Formats: sequence, structure tokens, C-alpha cells
Amino acid sequence: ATTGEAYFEQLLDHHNPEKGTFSQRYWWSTEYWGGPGSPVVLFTPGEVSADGYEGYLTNETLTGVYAQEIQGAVILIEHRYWGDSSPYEVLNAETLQYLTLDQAILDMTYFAETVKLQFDNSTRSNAQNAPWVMVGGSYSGALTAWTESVAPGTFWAYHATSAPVEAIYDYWQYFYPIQQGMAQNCSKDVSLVAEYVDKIGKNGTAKEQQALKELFGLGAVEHFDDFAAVLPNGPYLWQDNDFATGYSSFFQFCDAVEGVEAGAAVTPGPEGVGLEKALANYANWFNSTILPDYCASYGYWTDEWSVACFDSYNASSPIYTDTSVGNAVDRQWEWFLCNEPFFYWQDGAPEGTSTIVPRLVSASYWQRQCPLYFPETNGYTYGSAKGKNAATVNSWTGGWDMTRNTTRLIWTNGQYDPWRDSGVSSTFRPGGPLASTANEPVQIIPGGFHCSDLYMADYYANEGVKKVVDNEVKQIKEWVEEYYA
Ligand SMILES: *[C@@H]1O[C@H](CO)[C@@H](O[C@@H]2O[C@H](CO)[C@@H](OC3O[C@H](CO[C@H]4O[C@H](CO[C@H]5O[C@H](CO)[C@@H](O)[C@H](O)[C@@H]5O)[C@@H](O)[C@H](O[C@H]5O[C@H](CO)[C@@H](O)[C@H](O)[C@@H]5O[C@H]5O[C@H](CO)[C@@H](O)[C@H](O)[C@@H]5O)[C@@H]4O)[C@@H](O)[C@H](O[C@H]4O[C@H](CO)[C@@H](O)[C@H](O)[C@@H]4O[C@H]4O[C@H](CO)[C@@H](O)[C@H](O)[C@@H]4O[C@H]4O[C@H](CO)[C@@H](O)[C@H](O)[C@@H]4O)[C@@H]3O)[C@H](O)[C@H]2NC(C)=O)[C@H](O)[C@H]1NC(C)=O
Ligand SMILES: *[C@@H]1O[C@H](CO)[C@@H](O[C@H]2O[C@H](CO)[C@@H](O[C@H]3O[C@H](CO)[C@@H](O)[C@H](O)[C@@H]3O)[C@H](O)[C@H]2NC(C)=O)[C@H](O)[C@H]1NC(C)=O
Ligand SMILES: *[C@@H]1O[C@H](CO)[C@@H](O[C@H]2O[C@H](CO)[C@@H](O)[C@H](O)[C@H]2NC(C)=O)[C@H](O)[C@H]1NC(C)=O
Ligand SMILES: *[C@@H]1O[C@H](CO)[C@@H](O[C@H]2O[C@H](CO)[C@@H](O)[C@H](O)[C@H]2NC(C)=O)[C@H](O)[C@H]1NC(C)=O
Ligand SMILES: *[C@@H]1O[C@H](CO)[C@@H](O)[C@H](O)[C@H]1NC(C)=O
Ligand SMILES: *[C@@H]1O[C@H](CO)[C@@H](O)[C@H](O)[C@H]1NC(C)=O
Ligand SMILES: *[C@@H]1O[C@H](CO)[C@@H](O)[C@H](O)[C@H]1NC(C)=O
Repeated sequence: ATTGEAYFEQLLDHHNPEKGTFSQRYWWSTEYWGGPGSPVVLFTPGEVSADGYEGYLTNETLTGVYAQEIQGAVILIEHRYWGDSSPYEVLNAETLQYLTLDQAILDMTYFAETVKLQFDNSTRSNAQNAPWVMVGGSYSGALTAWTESVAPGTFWAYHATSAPVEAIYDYWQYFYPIQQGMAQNCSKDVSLVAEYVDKIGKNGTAKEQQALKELFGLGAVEHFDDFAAVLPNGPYLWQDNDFATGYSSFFQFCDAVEGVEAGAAVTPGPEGVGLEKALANYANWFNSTILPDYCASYGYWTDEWSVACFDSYNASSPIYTDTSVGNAVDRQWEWFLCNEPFFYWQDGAPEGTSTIVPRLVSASYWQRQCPLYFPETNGYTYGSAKGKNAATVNSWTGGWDMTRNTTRLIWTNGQYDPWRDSGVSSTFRPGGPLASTANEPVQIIPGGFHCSDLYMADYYANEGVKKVVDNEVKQIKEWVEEYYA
């Protein structure tokens, strides 16, 4: 009773049943369940082992809150090819061929119709006889949206928060919301430094380049674009923020760039400190607070001051060659990027557009790594090597244009979510950010980050988030009640 774990026999290839099944881990809770015929909330963590995600079964998360508000069960399902839910122990271009969006979608619908639940083994709790609500954020949010688009008729309702539904090759706009959200002074100074790094990369002497690398403690990094590629570590911490993280790693970064200590009486205004100070501060912040134990955290290395993990040009690096399901880099997600292909390459902005990341960090810098991760094996290669591209995925899914004709799907996006401009509220989406309708609601959380509505800590910290949560819960509750009308 109440909680449990089990294995579901998921179809390897939904288009060829006869190729067989594999074991896929899921967890359940009936804590708020009303009994046979009551609703069910389904959620996958997405691109990660499900270990330590048990919280999504409780009302400390939005999934548990939905369940509580509609008297439903809650099921956490581990995504295929992660954790204990991989059909193969070795992951290369051949074995990864069944890690595709299409498969992942049909997993969800097939599971909802097919699973034999321990808590109700009469089919009264399956999707045929009870309203299932699929919820997700980030990639899992996209999978949720993509399912409503590609495979409607199983789930009663869908909620996708921070969903990158549009595949984008040169996703320089990853950084644009960070640039909008950051302090004026930090934004300006980080920009200065990023542009200076471009300048030295292109038009500097060998000594100037060696010296610049020394400032960051990266004298030993061979390729100048590998060095440039570490600078985004600053802006990347924006993605770790929510409304309950306070003076987080990100805000420490900005303070370091501006050159002040936490709680300083005297701070610079919006003008900032300028290049000379900013560069010094940025380099020292990285050298002293980020570099130590950075490579060691991958497990493949152990020296505190190692720079081995920064080498994107070494084809033998364990980052590329570790084919195991438990690999440290999440090559499973890299597969989706190179194969589907999503790409989502996080780049410096085009000439003529202000950037907070060096232009030397380019789409090409990332695309070069795909064949290192996935060398041709038995004639099998990554999709984008056979000229599959962004348009390939978008034609089929609809991308951010799947919004034309939707049924009981609600969206949430964050004002300053790095993933915003790959989703329906992108400032760069043709027709503009998607206009909310009663049929297809979209809310943008003011000052929001990535999936800021999933954590109930954010509900209590922030009025904006509470507002948004109340609305979307009420919307799911109204839609769910309609099922029984
Ligand atoms: C120019 O450059 C400046 C330098 O970089 C730059 O400055 C800083 O700006 C950033 C951006 O806002 C500041 O960020 C944050 O800081 C907030 C915390 O502040 C206090 O604490 C820090 C750190 O110190 C302490 O803690 C450490 C250990 O953790 C100790 O070692 C230490 O002893 C301290 O206790 C400190 O730096 C701050 O200091 C200043 O402000 C105090 C007043 O509070 C002054 O006394 C002091 O002199 C400092 O100020 C001076 O600078 C300001 C300008 O910033 C001048 O006006 C002033 O005259 C002085 O010169 C504070 O002591 C932190 O809460 C912020 O985070 C919140 O928001 C983010 C973003 O949304 C959320 O992700 C996060 O979860 C958190 O959210 C919550 O609060 C929101 C309300 O803002 C709310 O919407 C949200 O829901 C959530 O709230 C709820 O939770 C709260 C608890 O977390 C709760 O209170 C609330 O009720 C809700 O429950 C953010 O991290 C950064 O601190 C500044 N750094 C400085 C000044 O040193 C400046 O902005 C740039 N300017 C321009 C124009 O570009
Ligand atoms: C920026 O990054 C550098 C590495 O790229 C850091 O360095 C060095 O770090 C330590 C600390 O100085 C040196 O080590 C020694 O530490 C022990 C401490 O007891 C000594 O007993 C012994 O002499 C060690 O050799 C490293 O050797 C040195 N590494 C390299 C490759 O130079 C540097 O500290 C860092 N700068 C900042 C400000 O953090
Ligand atoms: C979140 O869920 C918990 C656990 O179900 C809720 O907790 C408790 O509150 C119930 C309703 O008031 C009580 O009847 C239970 O005795 C109590 N359970 C436990 C284990 O402490 C909690 O209220 C929910 N949070 C909100 C804001 O509704
Ligand atoms: C490229 O990566 C490989 C694999 O990690 C590096 O390999 C090796 O070098 C280490 C550093 O001395 C040795 O300690 C390892 O035993 C060794 N491992 C293997 C599998 O060869 C290699 O040095 C890297 N090459 C460059 C030029 O950096
Ligand atoms: C369903 O569960 C009940 C629980 O007691 C069990 O007795 C019954 O045999 C189960 N039926 C089937 C068909 O598995
Ligand atoms: C480097 O030099 C070229 C040619 O003078 C110039 O047009 C360009 O702006 C410089 N590039 C960078 C990145 O600063
Ligand atoms: C929208 O889709 C529904 C369900 O597939 C369909 O029945 C309806 O006719 C469509 N409407 C439009 C305007 O395309």
C-alpha cells in the first residue's frame, strides 16, 4: 500500500513489436489516490537516471500537488536508456538507434494503456478508464508537448514547463534571457571580457594568448577555443537558480566580476568596473573557485588542478570513449543532440548582436564533437552525419509551431529561462511569443528561471510563482472534473 517500485516490459521498437521488450523502472504513490477510476499523474525526470527523484511523488513538487488536488495516483517513470531502464549495457551509434523521440513518446502512451499496476490490477486505473495527466519540465516538458502533438488520445491532459519544443542548431539565444535577467553592471562587464577573449583569439600574439590563458590557470590548455569555452561557466549558473536559492553560485559569480564581497556597503552602479578590472576578476574567479576539482568531478581524473577535461580535441578522452550507461557526461543526451537532432548548441551571438559568451564558442565548436562521442560502428552513425538537421525534427514535431491545434495542453515558461527561446514563448518565434488562450494557456513566470513552478519551495518564496501555480492547478482540476462530466 501507498508507495512502491516495479519494472514494466517496454517495447524496444514501437514500430516492430516482434523485436521484443526491455525492463523499465517506475515508482508509484497512492498517498492522495481516491481509488479505482481516480486520476493518475505521470512524470519522467527525462535525460537522467531516476535515482533520487522520489520527491516528485510528493507535494513538495508540482506533480504531487496535482495528484493531491485531483485525488490521483502519481507515477514516476525512468526514461529509456537511463539508470536501470536501458535495453543495452554498451551505448554506441548502433545500440543508440532506438534512443529516439518517436520511441520515447510511444513508451508513454503504451505504458499508460498497458502497465499492470499493483495498486489496481483491474484496468480501472489505466488511461482507457481514467484520466491521465502527463507533466514535465525541460526535455521531459518537451516530450510531454510532443506527445500531445504526435500521439494524442491516451492522456487526458498535458502540462509542459520550460519545454524546448523547437530544435535549433545555433542556439546562441540560450544566453539572451540570462543577459536580460542579470544585473546591468555584470552583463556589461562579462560582455567586455567575452569580446576581449574573441579579439585575442583572432588578432593577438602567441604571448598575449598564452598570458590570457595563464590568468585563468589554463596555460596548459592547448586549443584557444577550448579555453574560450570555459567562460560560459559563469552564465551557466543562472540555470541553477530558483526563488529559494538566494545568494547562489550565480550571484557570487557576478559579485566576483564586479569585484566586491558579499554584503559590501559600497557597490558599483550600473556602469560597472570596465574591462581591465573585469577580466582580472573573471580570470581569478575561475582559477580560484571553479577550476579546483573540476575535472576530478567527472571521476575519470583525480588531480585537483587537472585541465584534461577541457580538451575537446582528444578523441581518446574518457568523456567520448566511456560507453557505459552510468557514464559521467550523459552521452545519452548528447545522442539526442547529434542524432534526432536537437543540437541546441549554446553559442556566442552573431556578429552585430551583443553577446555575453565569446563568438569563438560556436555551433561548429560543438558539432565537431559529435563524431568523437559517436564514431561509425557497423555502418551505424549519428543522424546529423547523414544530413539530418533542425528542420527534420521540427517538420515532424511541429517545433514551436505545434501550437496551432492543441487539446488540454497548458504551458509554463520562465521570463529569464535559458531554454525560453527554444520554446513557445521565445522572443524570436515567428508571430512572437505564443499568446495565451483558454484552450491552450501559457504563463510566463516573472523573473522566472528554468522550471521554476515544479518546486513548492518556489511557491512559498514567490508571489509570481504562487499565482502561476494556482492558475495551472485550477486549470488541471477543471479539465479533470470535465472528464467525469
Ligand atoms: C552592480 O554590481 C553589484 C555587485 O555585483 C550588484 O549587486 C548585487 O546584486 C545582486 C542582484 O540582485 C544581489 O543578489 C542577490 O542578493 C540577495 C541577498 O542579499 C543579501 O545577501 C548578500 C550576500 O550576503 C550575505 O550572505 C553571505 C553568506 O550567504 C554572508 O557572508 C554575508 O554576511 C551576508 O549576510 C549581500 O551581497 C547583499 O548585500 C547587499 O544588500 C544589503 C541589503 O540587504 C546591504 O546592506 C549591503 O550593503 C549590500 O548592498 C549593497 O548593494 C546594493 C545593490 O545590490 C545597494 O543598493 C546597497 O546600497 C549596497 O551598496 C544582501 O545582504 C538575494 O536575496 C537575491 O536573491 C534573491 O533573488 C534571486 C533572483 O530572483 C532569487 O533567485 C533568490 O532565490 C532570492 O530570492 C528571493 O528574494 C526575492 C526578493 O528580491 C523574491 O522575489 C524571491 O521570491 C525570493 O524571496 C523570498 O526569499 C527570500 C530569501 O532568499 C526572502 O527574503 C523573501 O521574503 C522571500 O521569502 C540575490 O541573490 C547581490 O547580493 C548584490 N551584491 C552585493 C550588493 O554585494 C548590483 O545589483 C549591480 N547593480 C546594477 C545596477 O547593475
Ligand atoms: C590557478 O590554477 C593553477 C593551476 O592551473 C594553480 O596552481 C597551482 O596550485 C597549487 C597551489 O599553489 C600548487 O601546489 C602545490 O601545493 C602544495 C600545497 O601544500 C605545495 O606543498 C606544493 O608545492 C604543490 O606543488 C600547484 O603545483 C600549482 N599547479 C600548477 C599546475 O601550477 C593556482 O593556485 C591557481 N591560482 C589561484 C589563485 O587559485
Ligand atoms: C502535503 O502533503 C502532506 C502529506 O500528505 C500533507 O500533510 C499532512 O496534512 C494533511 C492534511 O491537513 C493531514 O491530514 C495529515 O495528517 C498530514 N500528514 C503528514 C504525513 O504529516 C500536507 O498538508 C500537504 N501540504 C499542503 C500545503 O496541503
Ligand atoms: C587523451 O586521452 C587519453 C585517455 O584518457 C589520455 O591517456 C592516457 O594518458 C594519461 C595521462 O598520462 C595516462 O595516465 C593514462 O594511463 C592514459 N590512458 C589511456 C587509455 O591511454 C591521453 O594522455 C590524452 N592525450 C593527450 C594528448 O592529452
Ligand atoms: C488483483 O489484486 C488482488 C489483491 O488482493 C488479488 O487478490 C487478485 O488475485 C489480483 N487479480 C489479478 C487478475 O491479478
Ligand atoms: C580581428 O581583425 C579583423 C581584421 O582587422 C577585424 O575586422 C575584427 O574585428 C577582429 N576580430 C575580433 C574578433 O576582434
Ligand atoms: C483540431 O484537431 C482535432 C482533433 O484531431 C480535430 O478533430 C479538429 O477538426 C481540428 N481542428 C482544426 C481547426 O484543425
